[PDB]
Amino acid sequence: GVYHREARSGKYKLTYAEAKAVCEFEGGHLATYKQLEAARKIGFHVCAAGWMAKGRVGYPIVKPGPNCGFGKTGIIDYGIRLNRSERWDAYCYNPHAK
Repeated sequence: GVYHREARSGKYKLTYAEAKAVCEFEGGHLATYKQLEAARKIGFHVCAAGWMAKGRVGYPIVKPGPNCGFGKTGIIDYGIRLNRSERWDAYCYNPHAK
């Protein structure tokens, strides 16, 4: 299944280029919206924005999301942001399960 990751010696210090380095190494691939959705149907709920394939970034949420974005419900990705220079979290994926 999918999982969230954050800096060990900090917090939000992971860029798209970095997220690509740690992953894809073993032939894996960064989690995307399409792949993320399949997880939401399994009760997957994570309120946090992180870089992904094609510089894509988003913070999927079943309903609650005060800290992330502002109210509203359901994923609210902007579809590839130009803030590729700003600092944010990051997501990954592994064939370990699902």
